[PDB]
Amino acid sequence: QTWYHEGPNSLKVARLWIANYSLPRAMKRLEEARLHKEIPETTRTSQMQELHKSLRSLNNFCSQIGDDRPISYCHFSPNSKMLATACWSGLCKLWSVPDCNLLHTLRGHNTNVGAIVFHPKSTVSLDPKDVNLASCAADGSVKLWSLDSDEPVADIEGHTVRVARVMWHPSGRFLGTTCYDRSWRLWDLEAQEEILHQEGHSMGVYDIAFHQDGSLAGTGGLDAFGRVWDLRTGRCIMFLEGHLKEIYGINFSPNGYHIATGSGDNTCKVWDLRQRRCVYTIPAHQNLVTGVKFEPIHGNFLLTGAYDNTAKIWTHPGWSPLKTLAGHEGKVMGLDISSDGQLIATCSYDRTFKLWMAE
Amino acid sequence: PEIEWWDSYIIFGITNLVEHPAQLNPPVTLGVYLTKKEQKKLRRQTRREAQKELQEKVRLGLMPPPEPKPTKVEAHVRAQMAKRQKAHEEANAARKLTAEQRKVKKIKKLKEDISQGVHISVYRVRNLSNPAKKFKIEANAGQLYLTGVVVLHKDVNVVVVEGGPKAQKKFKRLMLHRIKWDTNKCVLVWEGTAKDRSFGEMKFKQCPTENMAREHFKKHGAEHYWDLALSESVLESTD
Amino acid sequence: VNPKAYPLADAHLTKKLLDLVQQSCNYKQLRKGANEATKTLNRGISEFIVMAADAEPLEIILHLPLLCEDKNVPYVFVRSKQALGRACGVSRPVIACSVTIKEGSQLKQQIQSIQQSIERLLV
Repeated sequence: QTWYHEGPNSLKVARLWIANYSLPRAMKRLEEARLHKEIPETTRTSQMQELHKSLRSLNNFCSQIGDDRPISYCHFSPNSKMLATACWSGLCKLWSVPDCNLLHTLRGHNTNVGAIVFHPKSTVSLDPKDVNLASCAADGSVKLWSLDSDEPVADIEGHTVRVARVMWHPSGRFLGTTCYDRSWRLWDLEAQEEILHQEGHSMGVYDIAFHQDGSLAGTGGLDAFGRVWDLRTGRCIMFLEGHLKEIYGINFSPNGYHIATGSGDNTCKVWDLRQRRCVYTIPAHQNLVTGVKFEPIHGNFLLTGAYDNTAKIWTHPGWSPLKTLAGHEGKVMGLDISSDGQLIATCSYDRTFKLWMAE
Repeated sequence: PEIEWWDSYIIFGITNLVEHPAQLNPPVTLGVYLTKKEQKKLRRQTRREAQKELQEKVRLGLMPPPEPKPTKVEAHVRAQMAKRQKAHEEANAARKLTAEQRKVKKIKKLKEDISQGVHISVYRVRNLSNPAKKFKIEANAGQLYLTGVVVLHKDVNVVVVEGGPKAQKKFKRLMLHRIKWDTNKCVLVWEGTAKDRSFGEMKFKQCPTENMAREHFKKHGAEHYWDLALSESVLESTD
Repeated sequence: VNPKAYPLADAHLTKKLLDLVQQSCNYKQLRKGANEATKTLNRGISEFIVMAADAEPLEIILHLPLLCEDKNVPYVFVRSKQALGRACGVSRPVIACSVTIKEGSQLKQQIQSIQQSIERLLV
């Protein structure tokens, strides 16, 4: 019963922009993956054994208290020098990482902050003054931040209920936003206007994750059904289900195949896109799985959060448990892997955020 | 892969059309409690209408009134109190859960409502070739209405259990505390939930090498429990 | 409801919650009242706190989430104070209840299961 609705032409020019941004990204990604396949398997498998020898030696260093309230989300910046945490108070602190000194907490929220997400061109291509961060809260609130203001720049007022998560397009011009309207919105930064309000779930949408080539955007929410939208066509490309409980985290892999949706039924599920299957249902944790993040640019492993006190590394593909990053005293609420692959941070309900590294 | 299939779909397929696709359903009653004064009032008013309707049935005249309460007189009243205690044992003799009403009520206690999703334990044991403990596992999985498998292998044999949560808690109380194993220990490998139940019933499948055990699991669409338990077993064996 | 009432128990969970609170009232493990829940959170003898989303104003129990984060105690909001009050065996509305630890009492398995279930609700 796919109902269609006319949108504004801002959506159409934004979709043609997303097409002409994503297609060269997808061509370059597929050609670089074809060049990664053509090198001999001795070098590739030795490189993955190199990486697994590093990943089994992921020891905790610099665990630091965030607030008197439990932290809900961390997101590594590009340049991997800052780390934006999101406490359940209004504060959205930014720690200079790996040193974990605080840098200019962001005040301006009232209820429980959900995610704060750095811009994809924040450190590398975005000046400090321009919008750099985007937080979201348990009331109707999404608001952008700079790195030097400590009180936000122009908020987003299209929401009335709890926004669960936020993620940027790999452009940065677009800002996906799961709401609890059983829908997710897609804000735009050039036009400064909400271009898209996609209702495709039966219950509230929790986490959105954009394809790293920029074409797709997976969602997935409390209806236990994850969607995979194309930005260009609307048009939910690969409906995915097999979870029975609330999907709490999506991530797309830097190789364009996989989507690992981690859900409330303690599984994680690695789906293909060139097969439309559920390739492997990782029996991940003892309690529900919130944060699921692949590695950046090479994308060789899969890190799952948990509402038991752990976070686990699974190889990719193969999905064997490389290392349990245990040690927290509370539930691991959100995580992110640094964009060089060298650093891994998980916030928690223990009010701490940590860093795991190779020794 | 030359171009991934959404890119082949567009290369033009775009215009100002956002859509509302195929909403799918996600895959209530409240009990009434009373304060103790309301229990007293409800009991006393039910009893007052009960005494009123018994005196009503005396007032219609269907029966003479019930039994009101030197060897001869209390021998009479001894026969009448034997009649009274016998009537108490009659009212306990009917309404007794005769021989199988206990069985159906124990069943409706133990057999939960698993659709609404099935809770799955996965255990690994180092060795359960002991007959008594594999009997406890098989019999308590069958009796708690738990489904699953015990595949058998050297140093990691896998017990996938699959039922309602109140049975899952009893099985983990059994498997982790009640079954006293001993170098042989049992751990809880996984405790999650899946959409609906996979296995047939607790059947001790077995192969001494790993690939056929993974094939037997992959018959059920449940190979991930095997790969998880095997990999954490060999990682504990290395560490 | 109130958006600051978080986490909010759905119908199946609040049925299990009110039956566990009723059993704890029977087992004398229950402390009714926001002041008694504050006391048993301060003494650290509380298994878990249930609260009422239809308490007006809500903030007269909204200190109790903060106490449940400084004592590591699970907290959850029931839909209405009248159902929670009846579930404590009193005819008056009760907005905050503390199911408390006792010496090896028989509700510890139900209390542990409800603790694991209502620490999944805050997500």
